[PDB]
Amino acid sequence: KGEELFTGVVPILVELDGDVNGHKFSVSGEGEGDATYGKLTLKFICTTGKLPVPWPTLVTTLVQCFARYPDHMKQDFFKSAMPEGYVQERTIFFKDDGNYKTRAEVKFEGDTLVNRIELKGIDFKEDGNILGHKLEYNSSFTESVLQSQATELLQKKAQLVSFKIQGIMKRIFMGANTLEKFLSDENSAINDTLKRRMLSEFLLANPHVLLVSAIYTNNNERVITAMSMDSKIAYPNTTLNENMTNQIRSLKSITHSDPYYKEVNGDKIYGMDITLPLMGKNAIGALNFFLNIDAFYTDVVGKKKSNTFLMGKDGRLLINPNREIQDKILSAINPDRRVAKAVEYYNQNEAGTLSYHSLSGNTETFLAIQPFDFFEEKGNHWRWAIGKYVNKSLVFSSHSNVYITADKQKNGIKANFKIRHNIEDGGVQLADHYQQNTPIGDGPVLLPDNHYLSTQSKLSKDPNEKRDHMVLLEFVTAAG
Repeated sequence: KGEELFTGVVPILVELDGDVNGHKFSVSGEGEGDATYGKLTLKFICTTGKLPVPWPTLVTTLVQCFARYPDHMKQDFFKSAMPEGYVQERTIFFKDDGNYKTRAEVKFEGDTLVNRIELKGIDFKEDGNILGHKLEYNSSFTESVLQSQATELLQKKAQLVSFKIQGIMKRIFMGANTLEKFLSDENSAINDTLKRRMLSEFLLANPHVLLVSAIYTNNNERVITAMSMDSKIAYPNTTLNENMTNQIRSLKSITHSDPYYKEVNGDKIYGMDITLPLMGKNAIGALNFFLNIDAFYTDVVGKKKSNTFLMGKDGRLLINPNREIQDKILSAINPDRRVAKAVEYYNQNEAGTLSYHSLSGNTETFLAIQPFDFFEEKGNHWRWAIGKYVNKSLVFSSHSNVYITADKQKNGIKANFKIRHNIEDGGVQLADHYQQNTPIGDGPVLLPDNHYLSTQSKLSKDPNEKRDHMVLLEFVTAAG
């Protein structure tokens, strides 16, 4: 198949042997490609010293075997040939200057995908744009002064709310203590009308609790429920289940359920049940209440819409400004696998920050997460977290649509596209790309129909790298 190889993160290795008007140069590269989202993160260094040409000119040459091919896209010669290897040849003509001629072998060497390049450049003008180094590098602070301090503030705020949320729950469990004592009293003369009052007060003191129930499994098998509506307490006549009974007889310590939507009063209220056993010496019943998680909305998000969420086990979204995503796993909805670091902070109970990219588009959200236990006695199992995030638009350096057409004669594919390089204090230098891709050996390729690769590239710099270098974030999505 070939596509099977590209199912997660694959290590990238790049090697370039280069001559440009007699100027010989060598470039080595390393990184990782994930062809699920079609993301590549690569770093290149110049092993020969100073690059004779500007780094932006080498991006297209310095791995489309990845790329996010939609399902609509039948599928993808790049992958079909990867069991072995394909040859990517290009000529790149620079307007009013020389041309690059390029030959690339793209072959799996072990588990690492290795791009091995020969590059020849002739007819270039010394003191021109390329050899005279007059091109821009980046997309015309921020990550330091703003991003760090922004995330820094995020955590103090995430801690501040955390305290509050532990406050509410402290009051609720405290009320549940008093009710347990009262309800665990098996005295005949304590009528139900008086149990209903004690149930009502617990609710009245805690409006984050929708519902409460005294369940008895001893001899007078019954359930006394009070439910809090709109300034109204009512007493529904709940019936006992043979499964719920015996399970209550078996309960020994306080527990909770997984969050769910309670289908009550024609409404979907998100929450969990908290069950406390009433006594436990070989178990009169249980005090259970339904914690209304929806009621913490203003406590977590705020009175105004803000970038804050409440997170439960396995990074479930308990509270989130976007209601349509509630009760969904954070890792599930977001592609960037760096989002899994949130659930680790959660489980560790250690506050920390994490960064993740948006889909295959252009946005990086900086997240702070603040775990906390909302019930300390039992213990792991009683932990939430608050995430305060900051979404930022990611300005890319280059964009171009690589129109790829099937060949036939060479059981391969062909493509043509233009790249526009910005000049320092000036205008634009166009590079016409012409691309030929054929396989190395015998075997069935997958000759496509007619489609374009929406490539996107960001060029950053490593502050610690001591040699001429280039770091690269690419987003290669297929569409047509």
